[PDB]
Amino acid sequence: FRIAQDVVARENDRRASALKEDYEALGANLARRGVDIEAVTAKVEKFFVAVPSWGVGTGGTRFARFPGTGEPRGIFDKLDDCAVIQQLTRATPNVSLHIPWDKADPKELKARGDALGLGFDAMNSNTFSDAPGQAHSYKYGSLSHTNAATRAQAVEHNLECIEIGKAIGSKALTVWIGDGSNFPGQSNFTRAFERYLSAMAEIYKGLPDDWKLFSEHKMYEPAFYSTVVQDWGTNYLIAQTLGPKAQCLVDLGHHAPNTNIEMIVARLIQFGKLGGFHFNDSKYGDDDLDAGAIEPYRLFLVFNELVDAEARGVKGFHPAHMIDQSHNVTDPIESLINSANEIRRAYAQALLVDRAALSGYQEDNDALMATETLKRAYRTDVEPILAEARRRTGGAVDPVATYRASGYRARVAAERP
Amino acid sequence: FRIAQDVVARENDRRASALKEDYEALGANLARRGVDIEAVTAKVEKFFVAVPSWGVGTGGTRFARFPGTGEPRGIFDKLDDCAVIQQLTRATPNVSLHIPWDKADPKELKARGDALGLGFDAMNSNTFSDAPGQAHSYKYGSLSHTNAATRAQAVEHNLECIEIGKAIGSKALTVWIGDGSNFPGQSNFTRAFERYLSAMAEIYKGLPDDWKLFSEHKMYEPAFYSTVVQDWGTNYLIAQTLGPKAQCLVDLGHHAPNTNIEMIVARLIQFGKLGGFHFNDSKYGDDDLDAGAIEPYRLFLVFNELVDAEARGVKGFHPAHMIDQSHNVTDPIESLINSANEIRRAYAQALLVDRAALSGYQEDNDALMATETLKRAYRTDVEPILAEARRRTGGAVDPVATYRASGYRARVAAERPASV
Amino acid sequence: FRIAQDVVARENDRRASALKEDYEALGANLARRGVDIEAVTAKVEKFFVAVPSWGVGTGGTRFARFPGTGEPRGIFDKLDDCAVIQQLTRATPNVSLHIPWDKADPKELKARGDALGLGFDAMNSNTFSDAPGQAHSYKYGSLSHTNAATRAQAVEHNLECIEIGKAIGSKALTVWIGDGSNFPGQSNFTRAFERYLSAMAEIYKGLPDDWKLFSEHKMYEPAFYSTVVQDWGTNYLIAQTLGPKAQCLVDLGHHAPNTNIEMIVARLIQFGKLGGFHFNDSKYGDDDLDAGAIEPYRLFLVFNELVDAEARGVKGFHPAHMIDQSHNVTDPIESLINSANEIRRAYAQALLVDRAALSGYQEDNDALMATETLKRAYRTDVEPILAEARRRTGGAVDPVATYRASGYRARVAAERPASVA
Amino acid sequence: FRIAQDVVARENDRRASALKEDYEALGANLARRGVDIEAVTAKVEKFFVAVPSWGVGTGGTRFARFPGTGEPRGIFDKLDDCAVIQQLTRATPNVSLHIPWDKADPKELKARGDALGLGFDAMNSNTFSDAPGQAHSYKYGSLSHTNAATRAQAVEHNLECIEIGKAIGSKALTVWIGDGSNFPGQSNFTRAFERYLSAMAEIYKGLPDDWKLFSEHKMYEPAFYSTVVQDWGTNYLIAQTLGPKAQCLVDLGHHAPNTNIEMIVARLIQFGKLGGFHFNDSKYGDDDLDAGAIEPYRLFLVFNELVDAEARGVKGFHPAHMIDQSHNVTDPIESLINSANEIRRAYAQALLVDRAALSGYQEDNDALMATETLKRAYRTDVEPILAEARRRTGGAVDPVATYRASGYRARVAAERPASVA
Ligand SMILES: [Zn+2]
Ligand SMILES: [Zn+2]
Ligand SMILES: [Zn+2]
Ligand SMILES: [Zn+2]
Ligand SMILES: [Zn+2]
Ligand SMILES: [Zn+2]
Ligand SMILES: [Zn+2]
Ligand SMILES: [Zn+2]
Repeated sequence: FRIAQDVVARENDRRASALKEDYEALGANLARRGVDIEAVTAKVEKFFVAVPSWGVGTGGTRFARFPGTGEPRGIFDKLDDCAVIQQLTRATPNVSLHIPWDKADPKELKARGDALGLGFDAMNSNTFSDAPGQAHSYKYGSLSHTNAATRAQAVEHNLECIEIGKAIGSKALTVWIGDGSNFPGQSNFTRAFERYLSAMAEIYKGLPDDWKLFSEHKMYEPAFYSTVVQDWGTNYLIAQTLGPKAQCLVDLGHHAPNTNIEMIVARLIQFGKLGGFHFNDSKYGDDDLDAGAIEPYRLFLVFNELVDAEARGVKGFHPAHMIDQSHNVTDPIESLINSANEIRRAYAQALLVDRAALSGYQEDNDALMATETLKRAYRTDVEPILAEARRRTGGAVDPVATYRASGYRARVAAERP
Repeated sequence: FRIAQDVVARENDRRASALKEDYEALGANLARRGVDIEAVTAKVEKFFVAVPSWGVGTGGTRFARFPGTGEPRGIFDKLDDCAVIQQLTRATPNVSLHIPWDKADPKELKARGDALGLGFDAMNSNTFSDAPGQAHSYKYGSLSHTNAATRAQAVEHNLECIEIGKAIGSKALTVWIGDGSNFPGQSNFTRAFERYLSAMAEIYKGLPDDWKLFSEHKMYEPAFYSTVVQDWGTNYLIAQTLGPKAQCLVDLGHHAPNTNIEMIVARLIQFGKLGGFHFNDSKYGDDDLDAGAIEPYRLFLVFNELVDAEARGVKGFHPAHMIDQSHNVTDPIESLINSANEIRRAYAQALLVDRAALSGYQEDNDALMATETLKRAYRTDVEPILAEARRRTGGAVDPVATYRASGYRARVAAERPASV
Repeated sequence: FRIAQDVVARENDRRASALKEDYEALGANLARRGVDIEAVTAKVEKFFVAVPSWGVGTGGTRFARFPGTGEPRGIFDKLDDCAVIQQLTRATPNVSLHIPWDKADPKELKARGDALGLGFDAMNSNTFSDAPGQAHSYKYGSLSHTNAATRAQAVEHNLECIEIGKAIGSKALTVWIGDGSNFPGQSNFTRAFERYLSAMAEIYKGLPDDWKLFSEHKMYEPAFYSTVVQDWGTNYLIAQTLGPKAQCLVDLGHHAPNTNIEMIVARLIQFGKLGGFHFNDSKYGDDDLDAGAIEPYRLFLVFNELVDAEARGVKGFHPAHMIDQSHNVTDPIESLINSANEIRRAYAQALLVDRAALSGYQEDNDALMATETLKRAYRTDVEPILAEARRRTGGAVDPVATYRASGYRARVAAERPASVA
Repeated sequence: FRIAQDVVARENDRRASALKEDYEALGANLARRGVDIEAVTAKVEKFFVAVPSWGVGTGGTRFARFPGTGEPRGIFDKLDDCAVIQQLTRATPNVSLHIPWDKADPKELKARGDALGLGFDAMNSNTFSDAPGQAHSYKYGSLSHTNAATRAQAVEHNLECIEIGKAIGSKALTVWIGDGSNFPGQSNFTRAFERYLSAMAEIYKGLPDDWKLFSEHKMYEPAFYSTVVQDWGTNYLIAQTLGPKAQCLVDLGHHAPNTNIEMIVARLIQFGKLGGFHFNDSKYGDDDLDAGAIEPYRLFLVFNELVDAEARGVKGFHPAHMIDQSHNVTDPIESLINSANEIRRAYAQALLVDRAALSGYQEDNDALMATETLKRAYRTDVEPILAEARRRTGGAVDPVATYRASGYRARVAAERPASVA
C-alpha cells in the first residue's frame, strides 16, 4: 500500500456523513427520474482507464521542462506512483508502457506490477526519436522512411515491443509516429503512405493472433506540413487494409480545430474500427491537458456515443481506454487522479441518458427536447456516485484530499533527492 | 456570338505585340530549363473546368444580396452569360445545371446549349431547400430524414435529375445535402448515416451504365453541430459502400481550418474515389470566393497532386472539374473568367515541375531542394502561355479587358430589367 | 397575460413536490459548502438579459429558411411573443429593437411594451442590407463606404435609431456592420477604418448624456477576406478613440477558432470598455446557436470573469446583456426560453465559486485546486435555484413544458398569415 | 570570408549568361509596365533582415531533436555560420542574440562581428526556461509571476540583456515570455496582466533613450489555456501603456487560425506601434517554418502593407525585421538563406504594385481589378532582380548552389564535434 490504509480510512470517515447525505439525495432524485442509482454505481466502479507511465513524471514543451520534487527516476518509480492513483481512484488498474523509455527486465516489471496490484495495457513503440546505438536515424521518418533499411529497423523495434508486452501480459500494440513532412514537395504523399502500409503489414505479420494493432492519427506535430497518418480517414484506410486485428485509436487532441470528434467515434464504431481512445483535453492543439479540464461537455458527448452503441445493440463492444496526457504545471499524480475521475464522471452521466425519450425526440425531430434530454443527464452532479464507488472499492472519497493528507509527495521527495 | 468577333480580334491585336515578347521570353527561359513551352501550351489548351449556372448571377449571404445590373434571371439568360466565359477563356465548354433552379424543357435546354457551343457537366440535385407545393419539407433533412416519405421524395427528385441529365448529355449526378443537426442529441449520428446510405443506394440503382454519382462532403453549414457527410472519411465510406460508379467530390472550402487538402486529394486518388473537384478559394469557411484569390499556392499544390497522378498513370484517375463559387461583390462573369484563368494558371505551373529532379530530392530526403523544385515551377509567370492558348483557340489575350471593351454588361443590362 | 395564469399555476403545482425535494437537497449540500442558497437565488432572480426582437422569428442560412407556424408578422407580434418568454422565465423584461425592421410609431411601441410589462434595451441599426427608397446601396459598405454620401446616409440612419430609442426608453445604440472586403487589395485597411471612425464620431455627437454607443466586432461574414471591425483589438481602438460613451460589445460566436474569449472580456473590463455581451453558442463560426448548447463550460467561464469584476470591486461596470441568436430548427420562443435559462444557469454557477479559496490557490500557483475550485461550482446542478427563482417571480417551474401546455403556438398560428411571396 | 571568393566568383560566372537573359527580359517587361527595373533592384539590395543566432543550429520539437553534422557549439560558431548567410545573400548583415544562450565577453562578440562584417540587432531575453544556479523558477511565470522576488529576478535579467546590448551595438530588447496558464482559474487574467505591466515598466525605465522595447504576443505555447500577451490587442495595450519607446512585434506564426495578419500590421502602423516582424511560415500553429514555404501570398500581402506605408511617406518608419524560425529537417544555413531570399522576394514584388491604379480601383469599389492589380505584381518572377542584387553586392547568383559547391557544411562538420540524439 503506497498510501497508508489508516490514512485512507481516516479521510473517508471524515467525509462519510456528507457523502451519505449527497448519495441518498441523488438516489431519491434519480428514483424520481426512474433510475436506480445502485445500477449506475455498479457500472461506474467497473469502468477502467489505463494510466500512461510517461505521464507520471512532469512533462515539458520544446521551450522548457520544470520538474517538481520527488520526480520518478525510472519505470519502477513510475509504477510506484501509478499504484497511488489506482489505490485512491480504483479506476486505473492498468499501466501503459512506452519502449525504450521503460525498458527493463520484463520479469521484474511484471513482478512489481503484481505486487502493486497493477496490470499493463497496450504497448507503445517509439520511432519518433533516436535511441543510442541505433543504426539509422528517424529524422526523415521511420515506418514510411525512403530508406528500406530504416523501415526494417522500425519494424524490428515494434516487434521487440510485442515481445516485451507478451512477458508482462499486454495484448495490444499502439503505433504513433511523427512521420510526415515540413515542406511541400519534401514527400510524395502517396509513396510515403504506400511505404507506411508495407511496413505496417510486416508488423501485422508479426502480430500475435491474440493481440490488436492500434494506429493513431494526428493532424500535425512533429510534422508541420503533412503527416502520413493525419486523420481518421487515413486511419480507417490503414485498419481496413491491414486486417481485422488492426483498429483505429482516437486521441482527443489530435484533430483539426472545431472537428466534431464524437461523430468520428460513431463512424468508426459503425464500421468496427474503433480500437480505443487516448483521453486528454485541449484548447489550441495537442495540448495534452487533464481530461475534461477545458471541454467537459465534449468528453460527455464522446461517452454518449459509446453508451449509444450499447443501446443500439452493438455486442461485445469494449474499446480500449487510456489516458495520454502531459503534466507541465501540476503534481502529475494529482492530475492523473482527477482526470480518471473526470472520465468516470462523463461515463456516469452518459449512463443517465433516457435513451427511450431521446429516441422519441429524434424520430419526431424535436431538436430542443432531444438536446435537453442529453443535458438533463450531463447537468446531473454524479460526484456522489463516483465517491461512493471509490469508497466501496477501497479507494478514497476525495482522492486528492487523501493524497495530500498522506504527504506522499513530500515522502518521495525525500526518498528521491 | 455573345461577344462580336471583331471586338475579340481588335482587343487581341492591341495586345499581340506585348504577348509576343513575353511568350518568346518565357519560351527562352523554359528552354534553358529543359522545358518546351509549346508542350505546356498543348496541355493547357485541353484543360477544361465546368462553370456553374448559378454562378453567373450575383450571390449573397444570409444578411443580404446586392444584385448588379443585367442580372441573368432564367437558365436561358444564364447560358447566354456562360457562353461569354467560354468564348473568351475557351476553358469552360461545359455548364453544370442545378434542379429545380434550371428546370426547363430538356429539348429546349439541349438546343440552346448546342447553339451557344456549350455542353452540360454533372447535374446537381437540390434537397437543401423547399420548393413551392412540395409535399414534405427538408427542414430536418432529406435523404437522411427520419420520415420515410420525406426520404422517398428526396430520392425521387434525384432520379428526376438523372432523367433530365440523360436528355441533355450529362453523365453524372452530384449530391450535396445540408442534412445534419444544430444540437447535440438532435440526431443519432449512426442511424442518420444508415438512412442516408440506404437512400443513396436507391439513387445509385437509377444510374445508367456510363454515369457517376458524386457525393460531396462539407464540415458545416447549413448544419452547425453535425453534418451527415461532414468530411472525406465519411465520403470515402459512402463511395466504397455504394459501388464503382460512386466517387467523392472535393470542394476546396469545405474543410476544417488548416486542413491539408492536397493530401486528401492524393488519398482519394490512390484509392480510386476522386470523383471531381469544386474549385473556389477561402480564408475562413466555405467563403466560395474566386479560385486562387486568397491562397494561390494551395491551388498549385492541389494541381501538383493531379499532375503527379497523371505522370505515374494512376489507375482510375479521371476527376471532373467544376467551379462552385458565389460572387457577391463583382461582375459574376468577370470573376468566373479570372477564376477559370487561375485554375489553368495553377495547372500550367504544375506542368512545369521537374518530376525527375523532385523524385530524386524526395528519395534523398533533401527537403529544401524538393520544396525549391516546386517553387521554381510555381514562381514562373505562365500568363503568356494561358494568353497564347486563348489567342490560338478563338479566345481573348486579356479576357476581362475584352469583356469590358465589348460592353457586354451594359448590353444585357438594357435587355434585362433591374428590379429597381 | 399571454399565457393563462391557471395553466402556469397548474404546471407549477404539478412540479412543486419534486422542486421542493431538489431545492432543499441542494440547499443542504451548498450549506455544507458554506454557501447560502438563499443568497444565490436572490441574485439569480434579479439577473436579466435582453431578448432580440428579431429572435422570435425563425431564422435561416444563405441556402434556405424553413419557417414554422405563427411567424410574427411585425414588431407588435414580436413584442407579444417576447412577453411570453418574460412571463415564463422572468429573465427577459427588456427587448432589443432593430431598425428598420421594427420601425413604427415610438408612442405605440412604448404603449405595447408597458401594456405587456416589457422595457426596451439597446437599439440596433441596420446598414448591412438595403432598405427601400434608399438613395445609396450598402453593397460595398456603409459607415466605411468610400462614397461620403453613403456614409452620411448610414450616419443619419443611426441618428434616427437614437431618436426612436429616446422615445421608448432605450439608453444605447449597438452598431454592427458587415463592412469589409472579399478580396486582397479591394480595400485599403487603414483608410476604410479611418472612414468608419469618422462616421462613428458623427454618430457619437448625437448621443444623449446618459447614452452609450456600442461597436461590435466580427472576424468574418458577410465579408470573407477582411472586416473593418474584425476583432476586439480594433474594437478597443474604436471605443478609446470615440470617447467615454463608446464601449465594446462582445458576441460569443464572432471570434477566430480557439480564441480565449473569456480573456478578451477580462481585458475590456480592465480598461473600462466592456459595454455589453451578445450571448449565443457555436462550434464552427458565427452559428448563433442556443446559448450553452455546444460549450456550456465556456459560457460559465465568461460569467466567471463577469462575476470576478464585481469581486475585484470594479467601478462603473454595468454591461448590457443581450441574446443574439438565430433559431433555424426549433420553435424560436422555446429556444430563447431555454437559452435565457442557460445564461442564468452559468451566472448562478459563477456565483457559487469560492473566490476566497480561488484567490488563495492562484497566489500559491496551485493550478489543480484552482481549476477544481471552479469545477466544484460548474459541476453543481443549479436547476432548482433557477426553477425557484421563476416560481417566486411569477414564472414557470418548467418554462417550455408550460409553454407547450398552453397551446400558445397553435393559437398564434391561426392569427398570423405567413409569407406567400 | 567564410566562403572562398573564388568559389563565389566561379559559381556566379557559370550562371551569369542566363541571369543576363532573365534580367534583361524582365527589365523589358517591367518597362512595358512603366517600371524601371533598376529602381527596384537598388531598393532590394538595401533591404535587410536580422538572422537569429539560435536559428543556425538544428531545432527540435517536444518529441525529439535530430541534429545534423557540424552543429555550432556556441555563439562564436553561430556567428561564423551567420557570416555565410550574409556573404552569400547580402540580406542579413545583423544577428539577433539570445541571453543567456549567447552569453560571452561583449568585446569578443563585437570583435568577431566586426571581423565577419556582422552587426547585432535586437537583444532577446530568456525567462521562459530556468538556467543553472537560478534562485527562482519560471515554471509558473516570470515577469507576471505571483512572487515578487521572481518578477524582480526576471526584470533584472532583462536589464542585464540591455547592458550586454549597449556594449555590442544593439538598440532594442525583444521580450517574449511563456507566462500564462494551462487551466481555467489557475491565473487571474487581470491581476497577472497588471503584474506584467508593472514589471515591464521597470524594464522600460532602464531602457536607453535611443532604444526600443518590443513585446511579442503569442496565442499559445508554452501556456495551453491562456497567455498573458496572447494577441495584438493586449500587445497594443502594453505598448501604449509603457511609452513611446515601447512597440509591438508581430511573429507570423503566433496568431489564431485564419487570422488576417496583414490587417494587424496595418492597424499597428496606423497607431504607430509596429515595432517589427519575426518572419517564418506555418500551416497549423507556431510551426516556425521557412518563410514563404507554406503561404507565399500571405507574406507578399504583409509586405504590401509595409510598402504602402513606405510609399505613402510616413517618416521615421523603420520597423525591425527579423527571421525567427526553427530548422528541424534541413541545413539551417540553407533554410535561412532561402528564407531571407523569400523575404526579399515578397518585398520586391510589393514594390511592383501600381499604387495609383490600386488606389483608383479601391475608390471605385472595383474589387476585381483591385485584387488583380496586386496579383500582377505578385505573379511577377523577381528572381532575376534578387540574383542581380546579390551579384552586384558581392553575393551569389544562386546562394544555395554556391553554398553546396563550397562544401562548407562538410568543412565545419570536420572542425566541430559530432552531435548526439
Ligand atoms: Zn496519444
Ligand atoms: Zn499526442
Ligand atoms: Zn460545392
Ligand atoms: Zn459550398
Ligand atoms: Zn451580435
Ligand atoms: Zn453575428
Ligand atoms: Zn518570435
Ligand atoms: Zn515563436
